[PDB]
Amino acid sequence: SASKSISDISFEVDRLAGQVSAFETVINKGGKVEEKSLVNLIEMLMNQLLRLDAIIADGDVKLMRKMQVQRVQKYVEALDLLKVKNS
Repeated sequence: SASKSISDISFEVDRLAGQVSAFETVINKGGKVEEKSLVNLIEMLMNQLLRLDAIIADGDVKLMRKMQVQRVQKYVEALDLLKVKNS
């Protein structure tokens, strides 16, 4: 069922978010981490996002691409404002 799949994704993303927080703590304490550990984590999160989208869209790749382009805008817009604000 799509319901249980979404639940599992929720659980897994909670786990990955816990790992992100921990890495943020390492950095805040003065520590050095390898970029590939962070790139790997990004990939793990992206995999969950794609599984979720495939469920939401019932596999329709056009809807999936559309949902992704839509959700990204919020962040791209805030980052654009920051670049122009320029401090």
